[PDB]
Amino acid sequence: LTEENAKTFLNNFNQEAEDLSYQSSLASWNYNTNITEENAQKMSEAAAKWSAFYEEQSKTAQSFSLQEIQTPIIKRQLQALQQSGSSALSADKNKQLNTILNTMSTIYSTGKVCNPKNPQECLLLEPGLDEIMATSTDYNSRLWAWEGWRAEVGKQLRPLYEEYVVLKNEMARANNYNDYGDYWRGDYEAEGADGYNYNRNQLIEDVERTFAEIKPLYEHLHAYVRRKLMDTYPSYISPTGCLPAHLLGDMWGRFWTNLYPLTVPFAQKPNIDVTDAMMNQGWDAERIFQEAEKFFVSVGLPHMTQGFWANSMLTEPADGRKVVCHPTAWDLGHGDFRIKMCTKVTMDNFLTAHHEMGHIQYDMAYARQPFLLRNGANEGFHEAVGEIMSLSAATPKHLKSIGLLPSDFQEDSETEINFLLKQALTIVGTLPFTYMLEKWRWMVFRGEIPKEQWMKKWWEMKREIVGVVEPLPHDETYCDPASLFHVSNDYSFIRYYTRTIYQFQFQEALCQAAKYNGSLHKCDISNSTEAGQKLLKMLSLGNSEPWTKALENVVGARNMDVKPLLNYFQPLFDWLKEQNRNSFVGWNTEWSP
Amino acid sequence: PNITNLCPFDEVFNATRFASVYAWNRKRISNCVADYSVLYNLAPFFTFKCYGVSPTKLNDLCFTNVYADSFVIRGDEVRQIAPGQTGNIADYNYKLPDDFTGCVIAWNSNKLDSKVSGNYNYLYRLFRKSNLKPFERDISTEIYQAGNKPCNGVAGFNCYFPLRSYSFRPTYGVGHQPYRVVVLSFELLHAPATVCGPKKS
Ligand SMILES: *[C@@H]1O[C@H](CO)[C@@H](O)[C@H](O)[C@H]1NC(C)=O
Ligand SMILES: *[C@@H]1O[C@H](CO)[C@@H](O)[C@H](O)[C@H]1NC(C)=O
Ligand SMILES: *[C@@H]1O[C@H](CO)[C@@H](O)[C@H](O)[C@H]1NC(C)=O
Repeated sequence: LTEENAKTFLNNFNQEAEDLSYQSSLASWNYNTNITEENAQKMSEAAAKWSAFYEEQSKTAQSFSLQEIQTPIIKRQLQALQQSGSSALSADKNKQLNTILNTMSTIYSTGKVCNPKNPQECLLLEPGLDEIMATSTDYNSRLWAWEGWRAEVGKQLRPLYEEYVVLKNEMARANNYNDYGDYWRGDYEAEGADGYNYNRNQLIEDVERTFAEIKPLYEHLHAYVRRKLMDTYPSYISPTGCLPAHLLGDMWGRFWTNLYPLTVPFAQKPNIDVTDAMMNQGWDAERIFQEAEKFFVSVGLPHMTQGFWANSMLTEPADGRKVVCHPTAWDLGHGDFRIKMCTKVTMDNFLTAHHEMGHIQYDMAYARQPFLLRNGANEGFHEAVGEIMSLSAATPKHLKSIGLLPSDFQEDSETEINFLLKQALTIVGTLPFTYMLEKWRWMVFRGEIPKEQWMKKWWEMKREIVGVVEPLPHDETYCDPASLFHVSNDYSFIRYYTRTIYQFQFQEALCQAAKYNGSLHKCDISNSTEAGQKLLKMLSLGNSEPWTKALENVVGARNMDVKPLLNYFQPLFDWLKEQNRNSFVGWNTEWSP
Repeated sequence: PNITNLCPFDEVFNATRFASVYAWNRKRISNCVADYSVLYNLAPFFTFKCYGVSPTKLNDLCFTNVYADSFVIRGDEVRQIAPGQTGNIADYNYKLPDDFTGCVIAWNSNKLDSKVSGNYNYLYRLFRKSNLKPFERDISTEIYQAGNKPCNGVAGFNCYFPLRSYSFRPTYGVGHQPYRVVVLSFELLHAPATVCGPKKS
C-alpha cells in the first residue's frame, strides 16, 4: 500500500540524509572555524553531494500522491521532502538565476562608495561606513554615505533585480505558487487538523492586523525620536514631517538602536552594563557559557552535552586560523550541537551566549523527531526562542541572582524607562521597516506595483508606513531596497516581524507559567521548572505539528498577538504619552524638511 | 581444590574486532570455570543488566552452556537488547526471548570504533519482511522488495539494500556513539553442568 511504501521510503531516506547532512555540516563547521582553500573546497563537495542526494530523493518523493496518506506525520514529512525549490526550473534558467544571485552577493560584499575630492578615502560598508552610520552626527557626511551607497548599489542592482523578479516568479509558478511572495508565505502554511488550518493569503492580513495596533506605540516612539533628533539637528527636521532616511543610526534605518545616545531619556542615570563586574570577578567565556547552562538547567531544560564543551569554539583561537566573528549555533546532526562565537567578556556577549544556547536547546529538544521534521515550527519560532532567553537574561533579578549585580541594587523607574526605550529602539522601530519592506516585495512579486513605478511606490510607503522620508528625490534608475543585505541575497524578511511578535507572546506565557506578579520586562523564568515544561512541550514538537498547535501549546492562542508586546512596553508607552502632550504625534506624507 | 582453567572471557570482551549486529558473533563456552567478578570490577563497563539470575550470585549458581554473543550497536539501542522490546535491532538484528536467562553487558567504545573519516564497517539491518525469531541471525544481502514490482537485484525506488551502515564518528552525541554489547545466555540441559565458578577453603 502507498502509505507503507512511503514509511519505508522515509526510513531508507532518513539514515542517508542524516549521514550526508552530518558530513555537509561538519565540512561547513571546519570551513567556518578554519578558513582556507582546502576547507572551502571540502565544504563545496560535501554540500554538493548532500544537495544532489536531496534533489534525487525529492524527485522520487514527488511520485507519491498525498490524497491516500492518512497519518499526518508521514504526510508532513513527505510535504517537507517534496519542496523542490529552485530545481523546478530548467538547467539554463537555474544557472542564470544562480549567476544573478552570485553576482549580487559578490557586488554587495564588494560595494564601494568613495569620498568626493578625496579619491584615496574609499570606504567599504562592513569595516568603515557602518561606523559612519552608527556614530557620526554630521548631516552632510551621513547624506553623502547614504546617497552614495544608494547610487553605487542601486544603479548596479536595478536590472539585476529586474530579471531576478522574473526568474523567481518563474521558479515559484513552476512550484504551483502564485508568485515568489506566495512561495515565501508558504513557510507559514499549516494544514494539520481542523481549526489549526492556516493559509498563505491569511498571513498578510494577520500582519496588517498586528500592524493596526503597534501603530500608536510606534507613532509615539517616532514622535519622541523626531523631537530628540530635532534637538540634535536644529533646522533640518520638521515637527509635522517624516524623519530623514540617513539620520536613523543604521544604513537603512532598520534598527534605531544607534539613536540611543541622541535620544536618551535620563542621561544622568547609567545603563545596566555589567562588563566591569565581569572584569573584576575574573570571568572568562567558559564561565559565561557555564552561567547560561546554569540558567537553562534552573528553568528545567537539560544540560549541555560533553561534545558541546569539547568541540565548540568559545574564544578567538589566535593560533593562525581565520574565523567568522558572527555567533552561530550549529546542529550538525547525530547529537552534535556546537556554538561558534568569539566571546569577549562583555555583557552583550553574555546575552548572546544565552541567545545561542537557546538556539541549541531548541535544536536539542526536537532531536527525537524524524530528520525532515527537525526544524522550527516556522521561521520565527527558532529565533523567538533565543530572544526570550536574551530577554530573561538581561533582567536585574537574574543579574542580582548570579552576583554580577549587587544585592542592594535599586531599580528606580528612570532606569526602567531608559532600558525600555533602548529595547524599543531595537525592537519596535524595526517593525514598520520590516512590514513595509516585505509588503513592497510581496507587491513587486505579485505585480501589483508596476515595473516602471517601483521607486515612486517605495518612497510613498516609507512615507506612509515607516514615516521616513527620502532626503533626495530618487527616480526609477535607483534600486533603493536592494542596498539591504537580505534582499540582495534572497532572504525572507517577515521572519523578524513574526519573531518579534512570538517573542513577547512566549515571554508572557512563560511568566504566567512561572507566576510572576510584576511588570513583564522585569520578569525572570529562572528557578521555574513548570515554565520550562510549558516551553519544552513546544520545543519537543519541531515542525511535526502545525505551528498554530505549538503556539497554542505555549500561549493558548492560535494566531499572532501583540497584546503581549504592548504589555511589555506599557511603562514606556505611558511615559511617551506623558511627554507627547504638547507635540504632534504622527507624520505628514508630503516632504517636510 | 586449587583452581585453574578460567573461561576465555578475555577473548570475547577484550577482542580487537567486534562484529556487526546483523552478523552478531556467537561463542559457546563450556568445560571451564567462569568467574564473573572480572566484568563487575571494571568501571568502563557501564551497563551490567542481568535477567532471571542475580548479578551477585553469578559465581555459585552454575550452568551447562554459556553463549557469549558480541556485537556493536549505538547507545540508545542498548535498551532494545532486552526481553519484550521492539525496534530495528530487536525485530531485525538480535532478538532475545521472553524467558531469557542471562546478562547483557554494554560499554562505550569511541576510542576503538569511531573514526574521523567515519567507521563504515559496522552495519545493521533496517528492512526485513518479518520479525526475527529469538537467537536467529540474518546475513542475507537480498534487496528488500517493498512494493509490487520485482527488484531483480537492482536497488532504487521501492527496492532498498537492507544493510545500512553505522557511520561512527567521534564527535557524535552519546546516544549515537558506538557501544559494544556482549550477551551472556546461560542454559541448563540434560548434560552434566560443566561451567561452574570458584569455591573457597
Ligand atoms: C586548519 O586547517 C588546516 C588544513 O589542513 C589543518 O592543517 C589545521 O590543523 C587546522 N587547524 C586546526 C586548529 O585544526
Ligand atoms: C536558583 O537556584 C540557585 C541554586 O543555588 C540559587 O543560587 C539562586 O539564587 C536561585 N535563584 C533565585 C532567583 O533565587
Ligand atoms: C581486559 O583488559 C583489562 C586491562 O587491564 C584487564 O584488566 C581485564 O582483565 C581484561 N579482560 C576482561 C574480560 O575485561
